[PDB]
Amino acid sequence: VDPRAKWQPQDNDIQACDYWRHCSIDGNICDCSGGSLTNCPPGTKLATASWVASCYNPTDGQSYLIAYRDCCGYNVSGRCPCLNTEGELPVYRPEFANDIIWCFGAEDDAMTYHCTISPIVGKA
Repeated sequence: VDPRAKWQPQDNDIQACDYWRHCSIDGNICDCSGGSLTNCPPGTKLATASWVASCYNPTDGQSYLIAYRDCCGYNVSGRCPCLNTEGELPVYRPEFANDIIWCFGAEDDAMTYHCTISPIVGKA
């Protein structure tokens, strides 16, 4: 609803695109395909790389630094797709660029995009 409106995080449903940690998610939530909010689904490869974002936790009024690591080596799940860009910068500032495939580091050289986790990597 109003794709152009200010972002408004919630903290009650991790499979929804307005869940507070997915502020900078691009792709699909791992929770919808066998993974978890922070673990990869069976069979996929955990990347070492990621893009970061600092997202507001409406519940505690704090901000944490989210490391969007991709689970790879699989075709896109197709379930629960999102594209949030809270503070996303251009490609020439990768640490904060979300169109890049952050699969670097996955075992076996997996570079195909399956889903993305939203683990907290630290405040603020």
